[PDB]
Amino acid sequence: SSVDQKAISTIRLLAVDAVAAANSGHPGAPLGLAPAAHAVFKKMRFNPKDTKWINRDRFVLSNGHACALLYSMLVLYGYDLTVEDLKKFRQLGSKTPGHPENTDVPGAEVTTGPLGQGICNGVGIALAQAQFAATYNKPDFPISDSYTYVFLGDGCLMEGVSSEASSLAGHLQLGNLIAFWDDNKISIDGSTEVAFTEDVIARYKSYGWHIVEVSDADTDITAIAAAIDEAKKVTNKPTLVRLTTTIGFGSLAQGTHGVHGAPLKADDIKQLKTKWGFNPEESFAVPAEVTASYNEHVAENQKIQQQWNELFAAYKQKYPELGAELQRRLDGKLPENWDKALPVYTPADAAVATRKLSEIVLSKIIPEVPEIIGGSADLTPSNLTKAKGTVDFQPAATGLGDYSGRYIRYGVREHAMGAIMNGIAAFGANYKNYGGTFLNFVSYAAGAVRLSALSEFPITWVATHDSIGLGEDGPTHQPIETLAHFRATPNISVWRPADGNETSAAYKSAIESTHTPHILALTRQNLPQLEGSSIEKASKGGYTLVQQDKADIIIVATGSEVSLAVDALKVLEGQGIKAGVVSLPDQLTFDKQSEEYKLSVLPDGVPILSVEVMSTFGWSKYSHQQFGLNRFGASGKAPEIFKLFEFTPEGVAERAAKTVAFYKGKDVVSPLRSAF
Amino acid sequence: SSVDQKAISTIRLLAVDAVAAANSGHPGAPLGLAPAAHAVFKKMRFNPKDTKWINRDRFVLSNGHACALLYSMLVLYGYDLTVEDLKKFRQLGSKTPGHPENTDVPGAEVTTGPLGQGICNGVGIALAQAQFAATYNKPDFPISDSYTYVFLGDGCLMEGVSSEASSLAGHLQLGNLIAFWDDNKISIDGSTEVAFTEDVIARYKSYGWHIVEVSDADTDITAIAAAIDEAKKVTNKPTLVRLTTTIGFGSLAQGTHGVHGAPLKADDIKQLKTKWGFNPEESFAVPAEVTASYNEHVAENQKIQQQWNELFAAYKQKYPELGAELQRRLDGKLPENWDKALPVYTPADAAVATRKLSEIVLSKIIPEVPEIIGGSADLTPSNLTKAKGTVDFQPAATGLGDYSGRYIRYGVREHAMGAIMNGIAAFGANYKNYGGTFLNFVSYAAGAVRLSALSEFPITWVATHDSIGLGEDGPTHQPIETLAHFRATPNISVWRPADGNETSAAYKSAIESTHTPHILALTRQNLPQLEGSSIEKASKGGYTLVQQDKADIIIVATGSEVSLAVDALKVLEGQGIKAGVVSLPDQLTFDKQSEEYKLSVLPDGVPILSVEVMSTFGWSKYSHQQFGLNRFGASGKAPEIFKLFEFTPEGVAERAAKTVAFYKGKDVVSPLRSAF
Ligand SMILES: Cc1ncc(C[n+]2csc(CCOP(=O)(O)OP(=O)(O)O)c2C)c(N)n1
Ligand SMILES: Cc1ncc(C[n+]2csc(CCOP(=O)(O)OP(=O)(O)O)c2C)c(N)n1
Ligand SMILES: [Ca+2]
Ligand SMILES: [Ca+2]
Repeated sequence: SSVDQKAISTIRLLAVDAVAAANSGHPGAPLGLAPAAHAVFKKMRFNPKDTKWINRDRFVLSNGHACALLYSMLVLYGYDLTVEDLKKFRQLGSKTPGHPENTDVPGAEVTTGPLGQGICNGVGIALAQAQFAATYNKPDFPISDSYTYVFLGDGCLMEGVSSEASSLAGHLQLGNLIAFWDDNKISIDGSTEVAFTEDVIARYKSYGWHIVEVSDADTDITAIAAAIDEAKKVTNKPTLVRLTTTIGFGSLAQGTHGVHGAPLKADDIKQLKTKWGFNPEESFAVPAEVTASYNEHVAENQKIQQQWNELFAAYKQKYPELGAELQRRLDGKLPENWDKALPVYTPADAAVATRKLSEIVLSKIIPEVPEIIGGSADLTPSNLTKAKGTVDFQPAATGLGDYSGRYIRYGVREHAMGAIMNGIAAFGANYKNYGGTFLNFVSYAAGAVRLSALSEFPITWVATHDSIGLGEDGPTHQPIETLAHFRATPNISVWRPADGNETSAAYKSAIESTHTPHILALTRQNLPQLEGSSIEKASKGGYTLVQQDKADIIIVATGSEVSLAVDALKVLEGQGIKAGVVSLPDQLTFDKQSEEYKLSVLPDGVPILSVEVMSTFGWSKYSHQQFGLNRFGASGKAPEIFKLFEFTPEGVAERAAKTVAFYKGKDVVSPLRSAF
Repeated sequence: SSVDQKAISTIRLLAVDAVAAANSGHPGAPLGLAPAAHAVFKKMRFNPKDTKWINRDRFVLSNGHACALLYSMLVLYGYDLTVEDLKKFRQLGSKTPGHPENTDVPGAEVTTGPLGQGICNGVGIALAQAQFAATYNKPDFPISDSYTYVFLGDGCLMEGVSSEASSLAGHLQLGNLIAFWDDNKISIDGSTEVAFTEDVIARYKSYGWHIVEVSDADTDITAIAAAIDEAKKVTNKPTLVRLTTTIGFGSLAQGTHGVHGAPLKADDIKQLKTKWGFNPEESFAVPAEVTASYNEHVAENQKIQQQWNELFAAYKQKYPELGAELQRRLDGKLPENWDKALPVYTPADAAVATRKLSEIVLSKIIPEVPEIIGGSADLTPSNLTKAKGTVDFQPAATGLGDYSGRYIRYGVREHAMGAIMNGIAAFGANYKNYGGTFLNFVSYAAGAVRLSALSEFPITWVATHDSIGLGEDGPTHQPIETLAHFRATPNISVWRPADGNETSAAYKSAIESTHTPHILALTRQNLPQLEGSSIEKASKGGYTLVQQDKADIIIVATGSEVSLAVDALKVLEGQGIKAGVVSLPDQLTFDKQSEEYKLSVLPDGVPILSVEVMSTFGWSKYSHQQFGLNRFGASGKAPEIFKLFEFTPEGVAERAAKTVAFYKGKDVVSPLRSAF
């Protein structure tokens, strides 16, 4: 019956009432975690009226099904979310969707719900904060000193992605990361004894985390606050706080799987209210004393931000160049004319693999754009992702790098790399971050990649060894389905550049992006510089490489197959067939061009054949016939594999000639046309 | 200079010479692991002339890049792989591909190369062995008593999938699993100090594994053998053997990342040979004393198998029913007329969600087909994957199940579930095993799913909550790209049944499969029983549901959209448009039908519109126009989401009418036609 106790009851009952109104959602974890949420938010620095303050503490709800809890906190603190929004929990079009979405929910830093992601996002927010602080802080100028608080449950701890990120976070000594495990011994299938009997705490010690255990987290907010204070004293380890809770605390059904994921019974809600001093006839109650208490904390936080703004002004006076850089980044702007650093090629230049062209781009743009950081999942000398002369992001205590470093050694951890990249993007400050692996193993990170798209984060995958062109490693390494998968996902730019100019256009798009993740599919093998390519034309996503006003056929291709199409054009000329060539380095960018531009590239009245050594899925958007690879690859020298599958100038020409013959006497309209 | 030492040198030099001949591949781990490989194979029971002996010990090379080591062992032991095959390492069409493939390589139990998979496959082989032994062994009849030996490296230990499987294997007390960590402190990016500093051994203890450490695994084969003996005494824990090795042992470049993944220099190979007593001018040497020693072990193993065959004959006399069941399973045959247990429905029956129809199928077929086992990734009460009256697969010591159980509690571990299923299939004995999750989270397991397809394993995903039809959980849970991804992968049957009869056909296909993995996309929401459906017709993958000889349009649909198409047909009739309906429950099965059958379903001369509330990718194989969902979903009541996106009878009818109008005056041929 203190104000703190009343606040905790208010949180619990708002969450339960939201689930009740929707007749859908998850009351168990909100009931169990309300004390911890109250305690953590009271320690956090944040401004509900400025969700982007760069020195705010960040909170991540990794157990995203518990979002009625998050929404209740945001409402109580006066974010741009109200009780009326809570009444619309899980209703079409509301600001309170069934799992939190950063695009829709003020105060949701990331999109969670798919288990394991949020803790990894928290690792990335903390990684970014450490890099940012190392870049900008000066004596008497703690520009960045914020913490990252993460709630997670048993499901997050079972998902392998969280193990990857936790191993890495311990290695990186990320002392401003404080995670809280909802140790409630229940998941959907019942007791954790049925599937999850590991010693979690011993595992986290093995990663180099600090541990604090709170044995009565249903009530002991003093101990939760003390655990935070303890964690802040351990500056060289991330901390895991074990919150031993009862799922559904207070419910008649507390401590059971039934309270995880379905609305409580009406009589249960009544007894909750009466036990805690609330009116069982009232829903969505917000006692004004709770509002007052929370408003006091907001007002204090706003005074902290006000002082930070003055610190920043003084920083700009003392450190004019760093201050201007920081201001530009907080405004969301890249350096003026940064793109003049992009390499440009001519057809007289030598053939180069697009992985090597990518290395060259990075080596030119990293010195010009400080907000670029990135790494590789143990493939640095293969993906070619590190610029010479940069230092790795490591704790200085290791001697292996510094937090001011710009290159991240992710280890063999693609999925966590993907989710950490999302967290780096979520930090803000214009970070443009990237992660390298082989294209076929981007698939290990599909859970996170999809969330990059849904969350609208401008992350970049440097995805080398894109096809059978990699050769001898064979079919376990050779993508077939991978581009189709990601192209079929909304809001993913999938660049497959053919040459030096196209590779620079791909990076221009990836770095300028503010709302769209990028995958750059890059070759092991050398490709020629194309006659007709440029950054300008490739920036349109698709363009006419070879214009033929009397074309019998247009060949549309990507990447390594554009040069193949150009060679096929010459074979076809000897057969009396005139071809044009279209290069389609990014289907999403192309799709976003005007209808008239797109029709200038893929006109009516001419058959169009696509060529790409991967799945034919998607290609009918742009072509009448498709020459692709819809079977697994082979282990051998790459030129021999191309010959086996007839991806040769003669093989393409044969299929082009068959396409011309198939449409003889038919009326052909652009693949871009549709009935609706 | 003992025969054992000569054998180890022979293995090392065969592997190095294979890499040298290919001028491609990985010599480092083979050099470091040859002592351990020698020691392990000397302890293993196997018949090179009968790779399918059901009581063999299994070996898995999880660090599949080290396959020159595996191939050398198989050659030396007289599997159907020769020195001439080793000379063709990594060459197109050879039996020695750059990573091991179970379909191509005699003695390769699984396909490895993508890191982390093999250890999880080993967990599944061991899980299957325990279940099999619990089912069949009797006093004096140890029908199954075999071990599972796995080699893995640092990369496997960094991949989250291995953490998932190792947590689960420890929980399951899988004492016949013995894994060996190649602790060589090197990965591609250099020292493990840069990214992988966790206390691996402490982590494995936290999972409940037993540990043996071999501090000089470059030479101490006595200690490696003793570690195996020790592991066999610990019957209630899987064991991790830490093999401290030097990568590239013996090379001038030993202990460096450069020896991981590129051929050795010719002068290095010369000094290796002279140091070990071999002729530096000779490649692919096989000393006859090594062959003799290995042949002695093979002969002993063959006598063990001979005795096992007599044990099996005596078992059939004493336990005639179990013996006949075991024989049938070893012959690869399902029970005669098992499919008479499949439920059959009529259009007079009530509407049912396909997840519930799936539960009903499983409840009928599990009692009839003992080789069906399966589980869920913490979604048992949502996926509806457990048959009432079955017991969980657990060690009896827990009180929670028994190894004779048939239902696996995977926990929140989709990726490991996928790779464990591959291992269960790889065990053999006709296991037909399944794993449940929400369709959108099958994507977490993409690495393993792709390997199910490449490995030709008949595993089944019970993938419920397939679309926006799930409603309130919202876009983080609602598949868009997922079916396109898996349909674009070679050799995946992706069933999306519309009703009770189609769900039974999907299971008939999944259980009869011997070479093709299945994904069953199942609904949360109720669907009507269709007029015109049957197991017989749905077994063709695609069929004419509503035949209209004067059709103006055919609507092709799957799953929940078939009923929508039927309702749209009625709207269209009021607009003067006659439609037919095709149901396409599995595109792969359909594609495999005769050309004439397929054309009877998708004829020339009529526009075809597809309807499926997911990506339109792939659908142009079967339709002229596509009505799909190419954006993320929404959080709300499912009927309201369908209305928002116009997946209504009127919305489908409008697009069908526009399709008819678009093709007025045009000649239309089947989407099945192509130019080549
Ligand atoms: C990757 C992924 N797999 C499966 C699910 C389905 N799901 C949601 S919550 C949940 C389990 C909840 O377990 P826990 O994290 O312990 O939550 P608590 O029940 O204690 O609230 C599951 C399996 C999911 N959301 N994400
Ligand atoms: C999922 C996946 N990601 C990345 C790779 C690329 N790759 C192959 S071997 C290897 C690293 C080798 O490290 P380790 O397992 O320690 O092998 P060792 O160098 O000691 O032989 C990597 C990253 C892969 N094969 N699979
Ligand atoms: Ca829990
Ligand atoms: Ca290693």
